[PDB]
Amino acid sequence: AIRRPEDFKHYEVQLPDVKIHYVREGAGPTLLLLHGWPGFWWEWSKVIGPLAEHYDVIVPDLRGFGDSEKPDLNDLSKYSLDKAADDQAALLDALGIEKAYVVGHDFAAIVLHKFIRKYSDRVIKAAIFDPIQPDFESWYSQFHQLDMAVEVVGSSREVCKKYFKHFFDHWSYRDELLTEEELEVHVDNCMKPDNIHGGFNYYRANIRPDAALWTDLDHTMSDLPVTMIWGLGDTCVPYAPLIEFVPKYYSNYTMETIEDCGHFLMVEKPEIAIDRIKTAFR
Ligand SMILES: [K+]
Repeated sequence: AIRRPEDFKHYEVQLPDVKIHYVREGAGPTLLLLHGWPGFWWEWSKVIGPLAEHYDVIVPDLRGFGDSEKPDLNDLSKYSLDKAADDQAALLDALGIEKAYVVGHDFAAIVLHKFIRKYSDRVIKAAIFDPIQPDFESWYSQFHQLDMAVEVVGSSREVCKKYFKHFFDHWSYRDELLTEEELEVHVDNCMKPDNIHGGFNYYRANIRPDAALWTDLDHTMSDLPVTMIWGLGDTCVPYAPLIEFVPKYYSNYTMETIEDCGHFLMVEKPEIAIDRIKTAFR
């Protein structure tokens, strides 16, 4: 089951705006896999290998996450999802890739929504995985606004581990998402300098009342074939609004719920993730 971080081929590029760390492997049309919160590129570890047999898989850490650069922690303009979408275009440019299949998970589903519109000519087909977090202005989005939260959650591995374990588990259909080993890999990443704060900044910069999460361009319609897939979750029914609003911004799409699966499709149901992607992206 586990394929540790060191077991992949790593890279780091200086983009005009930020330094991005990514993992890459495989051959064929390019496949950009984008993570969300909590986590980093590694959440895709179970699915990279299999997908690499048919695609040139690229899995970067979003700015503010993993080994990617954590811009000025006090400058929230550098933590907007708009910047993360620009970073994807910049990455493809640096790697001389004209078009790519893109898969956005959680926060990255928003990045993808932005990207397919701002860089429509750079995407072949896209897929959105679990764009909505379970308990939503949520208690944690508010908690993440506090510096006290950064100071507490990052006070020790013990604490950091308990905190993130809650989200991994609570947001999953089954009782425990990760093995002790896998959870430890996430704690290793979380404890890296500025990673706790960098992740919380995504809430501070984008999930706020006065925060402008959507642009004029985001309101436009997309004919691009998009594949929406999310798990029934630990419960059911907060995805109702999405189901109603999607047709207002997407003309070419599909939706699917995965029974007995939570927020981390690529983690809880690897096989399903791989299957859905292989069928849609061809
Ligand atoms: K659960």
